[PDB]
Amino acid sequence: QLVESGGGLVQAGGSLRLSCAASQSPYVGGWFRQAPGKEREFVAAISWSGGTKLYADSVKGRFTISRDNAKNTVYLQMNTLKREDTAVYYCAARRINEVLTTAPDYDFWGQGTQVTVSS
Amino acid sequence: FSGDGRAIWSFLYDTFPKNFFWGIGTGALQVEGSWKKDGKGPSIWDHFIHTHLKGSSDSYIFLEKDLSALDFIGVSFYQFSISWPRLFPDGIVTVANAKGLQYYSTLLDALVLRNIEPIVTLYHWDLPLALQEKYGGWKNDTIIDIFNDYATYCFQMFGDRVKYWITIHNPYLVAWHGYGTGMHAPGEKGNLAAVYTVGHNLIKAHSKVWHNYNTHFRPHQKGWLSITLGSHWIEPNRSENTMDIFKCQQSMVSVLGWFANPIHGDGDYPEGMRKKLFSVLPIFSEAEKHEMRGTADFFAFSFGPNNFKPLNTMAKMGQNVSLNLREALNWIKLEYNNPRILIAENGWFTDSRVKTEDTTAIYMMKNFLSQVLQAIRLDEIRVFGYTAWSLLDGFEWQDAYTIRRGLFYVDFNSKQKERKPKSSAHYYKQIIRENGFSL
Ligand SMILES: *[C@@H]1O[C@H](CO)[C@@H](O[C@@H]2O[C@H](CO)[C@@H](O)[C@H](O)[C@H]2NC(C)=O)[C@H](O)[C@H]1NC(C)=O
Ligand SMILES: *[C@@H]1O[C@H](CO)[C@@H](O)[C@H](O)[C@H]1NC(C)=O
Repeated sequence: QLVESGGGLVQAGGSLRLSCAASQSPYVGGWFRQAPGKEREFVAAISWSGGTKLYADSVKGRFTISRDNAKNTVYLQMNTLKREDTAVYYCAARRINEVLTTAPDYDFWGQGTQVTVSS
Repeated sequence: FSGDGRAIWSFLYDTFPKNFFWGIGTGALQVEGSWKKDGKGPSIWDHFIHTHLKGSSDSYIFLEKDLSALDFIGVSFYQFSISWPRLFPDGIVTVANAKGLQYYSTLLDALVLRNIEPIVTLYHWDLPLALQEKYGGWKNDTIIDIFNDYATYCFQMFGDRVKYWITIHNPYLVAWHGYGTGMHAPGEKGNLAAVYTVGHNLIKAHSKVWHNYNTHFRPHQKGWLSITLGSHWIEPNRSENTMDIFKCQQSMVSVLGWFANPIHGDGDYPEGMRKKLFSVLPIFSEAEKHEMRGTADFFAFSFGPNNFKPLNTMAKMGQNVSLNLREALNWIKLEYNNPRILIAENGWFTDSRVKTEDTTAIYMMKNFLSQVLQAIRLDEIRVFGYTAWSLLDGFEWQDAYTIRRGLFYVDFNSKQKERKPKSSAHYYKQIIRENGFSL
């Protein structure tokens, strides 16, 4: 029901835009990521109408989340990418319009997309 | 249609229609107290009271006492509002305040248990201070999405129990006193451009929420959503004078038509406003007019002292202010093509020295209700319910505790804040029992 796109390889300092397409009610769109040897962690999430955008401290000011409900798509603009941003990125969704940072509070998940940042 | 109300300017009945919908109302800032308890964020009125003014009913801590008062009256519905910053202390829909959620959920459960219908108002003037400080509040069109996010959460959490929704209580006063006179929070004066920008964002936020409800929640929840619009009434000094009549029409247009023409009318501001106020009144695009119109499942009408007092609340334009609720309802019927009407607020006030023998409140209620019954039976106006205002004495905005509007008296110097039925509570209880005046 959630389909990621936009991953791949990119150079350090570069930009990538991820997107997550739903298949269709309102939902919070979320992004998580899982790096080698580490647990899955929160990246960013956005309320149904876009008024509330929340970012993990590690990406605040470098990543920008947005959405286009006419396209059923949530976007994650990732700028100034770093080596430590390498991970599989998962998009997620939560029906209740409350923007949380906890993976157990999202009941819809995508398949993941690899993002690799070199040096 | 726009302008048709001008025609209005040229005890026969006891019992209301069978199963008429009797209710009573409060607003959160007026009755809740506990203004920063359990993590509640501050509102613009919390800040305004500290700066411009000098526990209240404690409804937040005395839920069971409010429920007992409702049971005594025997209402079929209870209108109350949710304090946005009690639920979302910073206005944005980050983690909800769990104790705030528990309070409103427990209240709704208690009403459902009693088969009392909730009528829930999302916004009764208590904007989270964080939104005012960061954006300028309703001056900023970012408020539209932020308000709709708050509405969305409320529909999801509460809409299986709530079948009647009100977005905004009396947007006229939010804009006019909040930004024109400065008498209400946030207390800005002059800045007429801000007055009409604020009104524009209130209307657009309302429309967005109605379309949200209509598309995403009505199919399963099967409820109704409106907006409470307040007005005065007015009458010409010279009955045959077409200029006095024209000024009466302009007076009603300036207060009620400002908000009702876009929402209940053709989707645009009243034509006369669009010309004289051209330099300050925002313009609806052609797409927006189609989205503003028809965004109310019923007409919610407020007719109370906040639309008459103080004097700067509206322009009389040289005419004669009137409390004739029957004629006001006729104006709505003519202007907005005979909609179903909920009287969402009606009553008057007493000096705070009047404790339980509120004889003038009974006199006003008798006259108002007789006018409603005449509107129904002689004028075929589609009034389906009546909200007595207010359930209990509370904080009355810039008037603080110097006036009382409750059907239940509260001694604000008593720790227990017992809700003592006034004469008007006993009277309204009997009105409900007999579905009207005594037989
Ligand atoms: C609505 O609020 C936003 C957010 O504060 C305002 O945008 C800021 O405006 C100031 C002054 O123009 C700029 O210095 C900031 O960079 C803006 N921040 C942004 C765009 O994130 C905006 O001006 C407000 N709009 C109104 C009509 O008051
Ligand atoms: C119309 O009557 C009201 C009430 O008596 C009065 O206040 C107002 O001044 C009158 N209008 C004019 C133009 O005298």
